Amino acid sequence: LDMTFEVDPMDEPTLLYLLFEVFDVVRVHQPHRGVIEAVYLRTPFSAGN
Amino acid sequence: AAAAMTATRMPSSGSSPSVPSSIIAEEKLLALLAELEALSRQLAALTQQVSELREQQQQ
Repeated sequence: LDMTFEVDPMDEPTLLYLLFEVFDVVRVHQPHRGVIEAVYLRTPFSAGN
Repeated sequence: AAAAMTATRMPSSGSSPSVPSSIIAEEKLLALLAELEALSRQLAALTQQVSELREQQQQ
């Protein structure tokens, strides 16, 4: 993906804030007394491999 | 290219009523056509009796 933006020149340093909207979901399993196993999947833009 | 570019950049319509006053009306009209005949009748009656001087002086 390539993207280009045209903006009013600001006369000072500024930042483009770009949010790529994705699912950012967790599933939490509690199988025994005092155990928390949480599984995370963000997709697309997944963090891992 | 930049700085100012952030914002943006007939004949005849023929009215009629102009700057005069208001207007009103009423419906009690027109005796006046009778006097035009009154005036020209009585005018004849003048001359008719001028003649009645002359037609008695001529006797």
